[PDB]
Amino acid sequence: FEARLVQGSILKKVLEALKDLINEACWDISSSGVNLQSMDSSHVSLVQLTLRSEGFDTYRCDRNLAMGVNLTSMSKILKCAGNEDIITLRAEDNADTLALVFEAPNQEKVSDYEMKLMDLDVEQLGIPEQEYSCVVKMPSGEFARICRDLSHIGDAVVISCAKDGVKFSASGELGNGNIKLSQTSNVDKEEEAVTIEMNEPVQLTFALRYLNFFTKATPLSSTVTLSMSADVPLVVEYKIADMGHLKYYLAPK
Amino acid sequence: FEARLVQGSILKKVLEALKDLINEACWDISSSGVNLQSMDSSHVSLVQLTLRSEGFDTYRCDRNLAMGVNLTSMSKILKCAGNEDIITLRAEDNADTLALVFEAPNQEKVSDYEMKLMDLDVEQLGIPEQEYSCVVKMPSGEFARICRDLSHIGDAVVISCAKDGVKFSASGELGNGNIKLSQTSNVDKEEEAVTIEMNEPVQLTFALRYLNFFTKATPLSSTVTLSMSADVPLVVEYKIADMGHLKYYLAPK
Amino acid sequence: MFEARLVQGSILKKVLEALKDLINEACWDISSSGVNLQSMDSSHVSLVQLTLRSEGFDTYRCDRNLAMGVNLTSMSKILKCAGNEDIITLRAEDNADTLALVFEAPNQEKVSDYEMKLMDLDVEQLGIPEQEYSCVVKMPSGEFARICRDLSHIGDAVVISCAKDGVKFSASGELGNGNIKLSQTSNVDKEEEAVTIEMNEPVQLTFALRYLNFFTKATPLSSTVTLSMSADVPLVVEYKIADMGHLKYYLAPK
Amino acid sequence: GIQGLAKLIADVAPSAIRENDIKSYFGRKVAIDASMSIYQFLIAVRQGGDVLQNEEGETTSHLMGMFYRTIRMMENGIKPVYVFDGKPPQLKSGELAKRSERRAEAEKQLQQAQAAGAEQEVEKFTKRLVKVTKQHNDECKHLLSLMGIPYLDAPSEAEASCAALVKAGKVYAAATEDMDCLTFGSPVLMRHLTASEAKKLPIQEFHLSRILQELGLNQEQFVDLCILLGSDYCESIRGIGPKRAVDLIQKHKSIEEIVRRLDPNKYPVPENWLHKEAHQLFLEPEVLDPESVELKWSEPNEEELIKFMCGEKQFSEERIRSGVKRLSKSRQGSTQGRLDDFFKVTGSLSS
DNA sequence: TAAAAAAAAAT
DNA sequence: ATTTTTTTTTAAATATTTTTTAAAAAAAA
DNA sequence: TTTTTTTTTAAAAAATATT
Repeated sequence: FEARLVQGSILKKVLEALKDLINEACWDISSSGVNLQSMDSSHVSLVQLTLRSEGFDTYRCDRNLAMGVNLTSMSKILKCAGNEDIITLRAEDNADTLALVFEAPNQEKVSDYEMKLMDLDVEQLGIPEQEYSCVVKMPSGEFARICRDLSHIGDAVVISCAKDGVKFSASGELGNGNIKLSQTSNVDKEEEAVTIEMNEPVQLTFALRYLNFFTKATPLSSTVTLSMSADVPLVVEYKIADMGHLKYYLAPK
Repeated sequence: FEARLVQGSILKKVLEALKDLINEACWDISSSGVNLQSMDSSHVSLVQLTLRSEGFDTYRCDRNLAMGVNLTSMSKILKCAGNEDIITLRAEDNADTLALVFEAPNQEKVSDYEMKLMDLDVEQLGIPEQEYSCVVKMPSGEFARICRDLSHIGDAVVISCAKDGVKFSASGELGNGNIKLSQTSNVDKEEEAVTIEMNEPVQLTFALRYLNFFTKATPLSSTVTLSMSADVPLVVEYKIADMGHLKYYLAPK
Repeated sequence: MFEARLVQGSILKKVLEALKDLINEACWDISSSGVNLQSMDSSHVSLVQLTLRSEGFDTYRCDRNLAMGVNLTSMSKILKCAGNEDIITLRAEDNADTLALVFEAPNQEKVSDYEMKLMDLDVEQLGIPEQEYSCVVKMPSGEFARICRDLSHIGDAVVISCAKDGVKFSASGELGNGNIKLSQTSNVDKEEEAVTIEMNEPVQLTFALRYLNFFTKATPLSSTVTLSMSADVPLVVEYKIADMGHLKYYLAPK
Repeated sequence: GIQGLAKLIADVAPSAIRENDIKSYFGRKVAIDASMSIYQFLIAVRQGGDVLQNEEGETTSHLMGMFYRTIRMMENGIKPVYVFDGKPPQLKSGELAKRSERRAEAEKQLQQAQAAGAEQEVEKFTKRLVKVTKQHNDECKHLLSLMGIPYLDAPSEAEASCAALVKAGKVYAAATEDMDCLTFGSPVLMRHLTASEAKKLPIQEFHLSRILQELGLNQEQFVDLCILLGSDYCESIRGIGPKRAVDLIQKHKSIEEIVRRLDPNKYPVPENWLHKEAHQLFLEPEVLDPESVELKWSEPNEEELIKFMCGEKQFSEERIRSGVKRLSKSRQGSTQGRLDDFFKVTGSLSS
């Protein structure tokens, strides 16, 4: 296993996003790329992390090995890398240690980091065939702002899909809080563009603690691809440009 | 009631000023303007807020309501607002709801925030108007710097006014601070604009922990107006630019 | 009798921000040749050798030798009452029980006199032999602070090895292992970035990391850490204070 | 137990008591009296006044307390030599007669107070009825054998053995609440070496060499000074306390110059006042040889200690397992070298 | 084995 | 009025845990 | 680059089990 990554800040932001919600995760390393369907420390939210081999520089893998690592210790090791450090993963065939080489951008400061591993394995749950009813491609800084706003009111956000826009209704001890979005006139690609598709009406109640954990993937991708239906869990998707996606699943309340 | 600010950063800075010492406040609005004369939980210092109706972009009030607002929670609702939102305060004349509508001027996010307001019949303590001895007008960043300087010394500042300038001084078990400013008569209008309005030598003892909560109001104005005399409480005036003023009252020790 | 006007007193603020996390009480060995502070840690592991010479002070007129016992967290709280442009003027009176610190702003509108209290201390002054070191490594200070801050997450002890290719900051702990290698470079256009290693023999030593993280608070002074090593002589972590002298941090190995 | 010695050094030489925390000792071998710790953990560790009665009928309070004291004392790198108490000489028989009549008074007052129902005074006067036994020290030395910390048995007194262990250079210091170790001969004495210690009552590192330099006297005259303070071996002159004994020792060096220039109608010499044998017992006590003994900090057996404390001392499995894991990670790492080994002191600095 | 505090001749 | 000593009495942890004061460190203005 | 802020750990509080 040798997975070189020139944009190692992508992997650092993945570990910053996943350090507060999953403590111990299995890393289903396939030949197609880095894959993860781990689940949180509670029994509420599912995380489907996919890092394909196209965005990696040189990806080599021989067998479908699953590494149960500690995501807090791995995030503390990913904090040792810089924001422009080239990160080369390395796993031995027999030794259960994950070697991380944070090469410098000028290739001066070579930073070899060997990580101990545990042996925690969990059952695998895949994508249960979502119809993708309401797909809200909206900016991730705005979704982080919306969840950080409505976490200060209560633990219940009410999201309603419509043609003219999307609502974010929250109520609690402080009072009523609604946040309404709209479309965008000019065709802009990533930022300031809330694009919503519409098949059937939906109105669901979500927790703000797990959504506040979900909004820590804001520096990964600029666009949150929300996806939900009636009695279908909310898919907060974090499609990275060079490889894969980070899917956050949340059952309604 | 329908009060609209074209720049709601003034209202957000007012609530970040007043959330630290006033916990519960009464917003005695009128047709002439928005007023507040509330006094803190330590019952030692009076806060006078004057928000004129000319500074509001769209002001409308006819009943002259007397709502009582939980101030830390409504400062959290201003923390939900952005720094450039066109904030529309609203209150129906039959219900005890303080509606807040935050509208970005370019971005399409329109967010509505209602509130529950408790009943507050708290009496007013109207200060008289009198000529003050030292009506020193100094920069707000300078006064915040001086209060955060002398707050490391102790919980007591003696403030002396003379012909040369204002002289802040603190004494404690760690040392002895003595910050002496100067009268500035420059024409180039630099960052320091310390003007003396010198009438009579005064020297009064004020608490510095309290004055740290007083100078939490720093980004409202570039300059403050410490108007004071020998026996009356210190008046710290935060002249908002053509919008109103925030007067702060502190009895001497 | 002692007056030390320092126009560039931002680096004096950086010195006393570096000192407060490691030692709390110290004595300034103030002489006419300069201002010195050779004070040792309370755990008796690490020494701070300070030298502010009289050439860097723009008005130095100190007559006789004066030793001033001072609480350095209190002295740093006094020096946190000045900005990054003020002329910090050290002033001591006759039979000096107070240290008068005048923080004159350079626009001549704010003069902040801080006469701050002292204490009676009997601190020892160790004898440092002036002898050459085996591995003299001259790295950037921000990169060294980065290295110590990353390796403090894994374990409490780096195992630093000098070699032919360059210095290696090996460290291990309950999170696994970490090796940071630094090749000697000379092709960069900046002389601050050029990691210069003066090799005599390859030497491997183990140093604690709480003291190294205490040492790397001196990194706002200049971007030059002169790591000096031998077989069992303590590590010198030397910071060039700008045109006064050094902040030589000593550290006994494991 | 020298009355008014620590207060004398505190108000005469605050520079000699190098006051520090438990963080300030890395790898320093410290020879500790066991019996002081055993009484501290039979008195301070209480079940409401029941001294941790286990399910078999023994007393597990002291093993609990000094076990966790020893685990947190390897967490700070201090290497303990738990020197156990010895058979006391004939000179301490009067002090044990005083202790026996104090225990008799405490037993009579405990039987008076248990009828009255004042349960706090019942707890106090059963805390004053703590007696060391052979089985307490035997099971404590069994615990030392099980957890790998070396121990010594004194022939006469533990303070003399600790002081000759410092005097031979085998250990760095003695950790006694007793102040006899400055007169049995130890140059460096720490006090208040406890586990739970951040800022509440930290370590008073007394220095015998510093106080002999600053008062200007040798060991024999300091021994005589602590005779006139009043030790637990022979009595003192009535009417002479700290300051009068300091002044008369500094004006009159030998004990004969103390004795013969004294009127009996104001400062009497007491009957059978054996200053010479107490002087010889502070200079040359019955001490086991510190060069002959060996101090080795072996690796403890983990699960055998767990089944010992959970089979017949009634502890928790995870608690003893966490303690042995804490000592195992304490002994795993390299020792932290000091700076005074490499650099030599030229001179101190004044204020 | 320690100390504080108060009573009480020494000061 | 101290100065000094000697009588009574009062005492002698530890850890885990939750809940707090204080000091930082990113992540933005 | 430095602010202030917001947040997250590393010291004391403060009893309760420790048994």
